[PDB]
Amino acid sequence: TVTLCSPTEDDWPGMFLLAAASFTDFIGPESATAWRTLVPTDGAVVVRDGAGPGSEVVGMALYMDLRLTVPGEVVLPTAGLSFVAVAPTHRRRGLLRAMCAELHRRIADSGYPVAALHASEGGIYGRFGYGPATTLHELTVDRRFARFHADAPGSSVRLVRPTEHRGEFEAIYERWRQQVPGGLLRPQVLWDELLAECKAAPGGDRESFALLHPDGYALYRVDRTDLKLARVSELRAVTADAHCALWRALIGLDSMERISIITHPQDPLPHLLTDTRLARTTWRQDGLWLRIMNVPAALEARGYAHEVGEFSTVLEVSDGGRFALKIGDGRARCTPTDAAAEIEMDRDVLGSLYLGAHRASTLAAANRLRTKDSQLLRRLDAAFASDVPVQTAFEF
Amino acid sequence: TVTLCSPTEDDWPGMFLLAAASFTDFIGPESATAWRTLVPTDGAVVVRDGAGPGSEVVGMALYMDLRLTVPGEVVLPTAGLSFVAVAPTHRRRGLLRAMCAELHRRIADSGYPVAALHASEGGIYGRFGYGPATTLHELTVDRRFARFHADAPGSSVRLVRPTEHRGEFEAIYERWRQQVPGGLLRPQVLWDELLAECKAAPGGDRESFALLHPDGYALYRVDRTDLKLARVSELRAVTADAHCALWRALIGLDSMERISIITHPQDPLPHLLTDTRLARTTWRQDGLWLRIMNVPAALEARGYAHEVGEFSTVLEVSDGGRFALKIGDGRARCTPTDAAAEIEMDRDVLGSLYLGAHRASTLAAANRLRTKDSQLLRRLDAAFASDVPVQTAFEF
Repeated sequence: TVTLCSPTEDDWPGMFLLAAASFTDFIGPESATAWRTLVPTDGAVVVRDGAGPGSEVVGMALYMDLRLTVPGEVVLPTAGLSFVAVAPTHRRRGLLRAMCAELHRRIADSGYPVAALHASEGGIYGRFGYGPATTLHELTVDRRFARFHADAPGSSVRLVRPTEHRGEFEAIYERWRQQVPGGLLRPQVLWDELLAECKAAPGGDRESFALLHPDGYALYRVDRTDLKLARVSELRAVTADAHCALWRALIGLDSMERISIITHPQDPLPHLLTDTRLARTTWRQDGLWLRIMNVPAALEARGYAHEVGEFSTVLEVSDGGRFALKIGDGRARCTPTDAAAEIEMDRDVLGSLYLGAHRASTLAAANRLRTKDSQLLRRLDAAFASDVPVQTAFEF
Repeated sequence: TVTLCSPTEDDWPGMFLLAAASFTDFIGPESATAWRTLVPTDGAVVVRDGAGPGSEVVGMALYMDLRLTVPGEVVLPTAGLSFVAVAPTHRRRGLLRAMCAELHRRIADSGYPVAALHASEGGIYGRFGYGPATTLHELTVDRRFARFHADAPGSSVRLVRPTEHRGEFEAIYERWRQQVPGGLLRPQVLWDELLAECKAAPGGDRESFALLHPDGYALYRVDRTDLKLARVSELRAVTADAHCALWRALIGLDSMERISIITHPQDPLPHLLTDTRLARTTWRQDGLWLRIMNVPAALEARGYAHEVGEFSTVLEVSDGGRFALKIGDGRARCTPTDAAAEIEMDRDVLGSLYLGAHRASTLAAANRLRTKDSQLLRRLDAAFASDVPVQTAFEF
């Protein structure tokens, strides 16, 4: 019958086929071979139908070696799940469950404190311990009315061809990803992939341009259907000045009516303008999802807010251990215990708290996180918050 | 030419006329006479074109006596601006400016620490010192897919005719408004107006129904265009249990495809469901705007987060005074000083911070508030935050 194992190079065509059929956006077998370099030996699982040769791939899943920045500018080795897929012929046969269990086992044994993914659908991954941990926020600016506020900072920005300033983009992004929770190291192979997208595609996307600043850049292109809409695919700013200067340039695209960007909830853009409504939220969705693999390792690794007095509690993760958790001076100490729990939550809830994108008090109101103490709740809220708001580095 | 003065009863027809022409959703002379009882003697200003009787009103503005809840469950007398209108024939002649100046003078002399409004546009009121202080967040739930999470609490709620349960609605709302920043006291005259809207309007809105719980209620009606959409005009919940029970009932409206509600950003609804995407944000906008009239009175009045250690700074408001600000133990002391400023911001920025809806660090990134100290920023951030997320009580 069905069997779970690590793919051979023989299994690839089957996997590419399943991938082509599962993901519209499938980047070709070629492009899939850049991401492959991020897959460790043993980072992939397939389900074959039958035993023997000529068995076909009906399930696949893999993880990539990533580096995720978490609050306090700490970088965690992170296992990024990707290309997860079950054949349309084998739904509801337990394949996803078996493949995820096997991959989590490998991820845990390998020593990753956290796993992560982007969710094709919202009701799938909670059951596997993943919680949404960043929030994608689309802003659409009607630039026809947009005027900058007297207080806004600001000729330092240049309009450039992306493919001619790779080094400058890499250096800026690299600084960006080390300072911001949600940041991911972007390897050379992914910079190759990204820069190849910049050329105009006949029957596809119009060519991309870049706005470059010593401390930030934006990549944008005119929408293919709506020609009065500019789409900002990526904007990395490491200083507030760079962020403002880049927006002055984008609002300077007089040929356009609207500029849109997928950004984060605390993007200060609306406050740069004299009319904050002009920056409309047109779309909101979960971004990066997190599964805490090792609770103590993860809790001790991140920084915590200093604006909270030292406190101690006992945290129980459903089927993930019980811990004495002490937080003070922006650090956590997290040790085994069997003392009565003061806070309980499923594993996924913890990943949702972990980068500061969700407040413990909000999850508590949903009974997703249970405690006796309201004071304890406010303290967790305050401790887990992030100085630097969490952003999403790139889908994978 | 033009003159600014307090209206007589002679001026009402002119004002009604100007009102009908300025506000589509105008409270007929009938309803306008309910809100009128909330207007204090001398709370109204008109601009007449010409002198002596026989002059038509070309400008009007007024304020109402309101009670606003701010963090720490503190209730402030608040002056609520409304029916502000300039005749389409007299735009750009300085009328709004003159009317706001005169009203602000009256509001200050009368002893209001704060003024508030709902803004018909986003680029008008900042210049007068108002900052957006709450955020309206529309959620549209596709209830065909909505399943409650195993953890969600939950019988208890009843489907009732609104008009037969006024006493119960009043008591619940009254409890609600005293506990939540943004809460407003709703006077009898406004309950009269509200319950009169519940009846089906011929050629207008459909009949309203209510879901009632001991500790919360929801008012909803089928949308008049889209008959698979239920619109929740108001949902007041005092306990998390009530909030979840009401949503189980709403998700129970099987003849509906979608339920929508205007709510706040920290609404825990998305976390009650197994798929959080199902609660889609379909719209976001500034709600209540605040003008701090008296900086020291306002800063000392509200409670601050207990999680921040005591600290002291010097706050300068552009044309609003400089103050030594000391915050500790959830309390602020705020006294005159000429010591060098550590923080500066326009008056409107302070209004946006006041209820916890906007983070100081976000306004600083936009340069709307200047300091030279990042630690000071984190502390302001943490101190001004609210334990109970800020919500919007009713438009006025």
